[PDB]
Amino acid sequence: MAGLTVRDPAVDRSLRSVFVGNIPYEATEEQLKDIFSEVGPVVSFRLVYDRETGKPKGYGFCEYQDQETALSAMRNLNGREFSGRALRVDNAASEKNKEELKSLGT
Repeated sequence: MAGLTVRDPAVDRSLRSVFVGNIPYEATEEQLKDIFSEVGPVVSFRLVYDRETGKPKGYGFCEYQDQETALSAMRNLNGREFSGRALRVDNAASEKNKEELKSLGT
């Protein structure tokens, strides 16, 4: 994530954040922020939830201070055991994840 060709703040945000899934809906943004700080300083975590019911979907995004930190964090978190579950973390730069960021106002 050098950003040599990237000239869009929107893309930068999708590089700074990573898509986290397979996590408890009970876990809050503050808790998850701390949980995923082990693999780099986290700026902020955005928890995706069902606006109809208010119940978190078990998905969100974790923004790291550096894009390279986010990249490594993705690779470090993806495959890690999370409360006896396979933790899935994807690149938020993916269009399928960018659409979710749009709904988050990111």
